[PDB]
Amino acid sequence: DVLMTQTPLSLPVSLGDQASISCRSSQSIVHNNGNTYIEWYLQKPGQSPKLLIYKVSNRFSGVPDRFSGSGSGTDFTLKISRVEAEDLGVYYCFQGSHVPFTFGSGTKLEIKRADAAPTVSIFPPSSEQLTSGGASVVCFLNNFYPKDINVKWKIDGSERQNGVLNSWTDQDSKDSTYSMSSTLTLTKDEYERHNSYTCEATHKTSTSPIVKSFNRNE
Amino acid sequence: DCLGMFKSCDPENDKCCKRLVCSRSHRWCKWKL
Amino acid sequence: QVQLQQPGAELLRPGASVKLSCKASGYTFTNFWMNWVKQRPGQGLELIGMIDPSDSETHYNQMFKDKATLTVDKSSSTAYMQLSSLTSEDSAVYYCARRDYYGILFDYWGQGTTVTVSSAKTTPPSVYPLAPGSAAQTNSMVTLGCLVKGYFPEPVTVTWNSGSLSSGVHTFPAVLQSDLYTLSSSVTVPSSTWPSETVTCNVAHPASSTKVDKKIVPR
Repeated sequence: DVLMTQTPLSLPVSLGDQASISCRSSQSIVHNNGNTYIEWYLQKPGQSPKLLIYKVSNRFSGVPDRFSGSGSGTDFTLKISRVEAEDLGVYYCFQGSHVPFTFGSGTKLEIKRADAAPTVSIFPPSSEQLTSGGASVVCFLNNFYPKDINVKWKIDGSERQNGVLNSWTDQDSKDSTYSMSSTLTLTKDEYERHNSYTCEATHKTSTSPIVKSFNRNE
Repeated sequence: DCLGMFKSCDPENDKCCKRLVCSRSHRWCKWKL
Repeated sequence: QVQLQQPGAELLRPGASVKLSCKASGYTFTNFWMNWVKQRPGQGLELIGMIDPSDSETHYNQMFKDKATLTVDKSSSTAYMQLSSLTSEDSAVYYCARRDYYGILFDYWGQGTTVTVSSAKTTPPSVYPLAPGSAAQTNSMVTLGCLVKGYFPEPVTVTWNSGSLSSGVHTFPAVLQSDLYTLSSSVTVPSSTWPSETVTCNVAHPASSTKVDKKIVPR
C-alpha cells in the first residue's frame, strides 16, 4: 500500500505565526485520470476527524484562506498562516488515489505561549471516603505553561514516594495552558499516623516551589 | 466521444457512455447497477 | 441530516470476536462508500477498509486483510466490521466514515466505538466531593473537586451543575491501576458565589448503569 509520511511529528507554534506540515508519499498520488486526491484532516482530542482540504488545494466549506494546501506528485504541504489557539490538534494527510486509500502518520500542532505558574489546590480526604476506609489526598496544579512540571508529596516533612497517581490534561484550546492532578492514596489507618500533608509544585516559572499544605484534624 | 468500459474517468465530470458510471474506487467506467 | 450511529463503547474478553455496527440515516445508503478507521491511544488513524454497500465490493488495507471483515445489511442500512481473536492490541477507537458522492473526501463520521479488550470486571465508581480544606487561603476564586474512584471500564462522564458550569472545569484523563480507573475533576468559581450558590458534581458510568450527583458541601 502507499506510504504517507508526515514531517515533523509535532510542531510548536506561536500565535499569529505560520505552521508548515510536509506530507511525502511512497508513490506519485497523481491518478490515471490526471487528478491528485490528497486530503488534509484535523482531529481534536475525543472527536472524529474533520476535513480541511481536498484534491491537494481545495478548501472545504468555511475553511479560511489561511489554511493552504499545495504540492504535486509525491510531495505535499499544508500551511496554516496566522495560527490561532483553537488550531491545536493532530493534522493528517490522506491519499485517496490508489486503493487501498491511506492516512499519513499525523502531525500534532502545539501552541507556544507565555510561561504561567500553576494555581495549586490541596484537598484532604472526603469524610465519605474515610468512612469506607480509604484516604486520598488530591492536589490540582492548574493552568500552567510549559507542560513540564515536578510534583512532590511530603508527610510530616518526609518525602512520600509510594501511592501517587498523576494525570495530565491535553493543552487548553482557549488559553493554551496545561493542568495536572496528583492523587496520593493511603489506608485510613496510615493517614491517621501523620499530621501534616503537603503538595509541592516545582516549575520553571520560579526557583522556589509552590507549597500547599494542611494538618489532619484542624 | 463518450468513454467505454474500464477507461479512466472523473466521477465529478462523468463522461462514461450510456449505462456506465465512473467508479469511485477505481475511477474507471463500470456498469451502472 | 447525514448521520452515522455507532455505540460509544464495548468491553470484550481476550480471544472473543466483535461485530461493530454503524447505522446510517438521512441518505441513500447504497450510493456512498463506507470506510472503517482504527485509532489506538495517542497513535494515528489507520484505514481498515472500505465497502460499497450496493454490491459489497470491498478493499482492505494490508494490515487488516486477514483480520477484519466488512459487511452491510441493506434492510437496516447498517454497516458492520467484524474482528476476531481479540487481543489488547485491538483496544482502540473504531470510526465509520462516509465518502462523499463523488469519491473526493470523507464528509460524515460516526462518533467512534471505543473497544476495550480486557478480562477485568465491570465495577461502579465511588464518587467523593472535594471541598476546600478548612483555612484554605481565601482568594477571588475558589477551587472545588470531585474524585471518581475504583470503576471499570471507561468511560465516566463528569459534569458540573448539569452542564451549566463548564468554562472553569478540568476533568482529568482516567488512570488505570490494579484494573480500576480513577479520575478527578476540578472546577473554579468566584469565592463570592460559593457556598451561597450550590455546586454539584454529576457522574455517569454507563457500563454499570450508574449516575451519582454529589453537592460540594463546606467542611
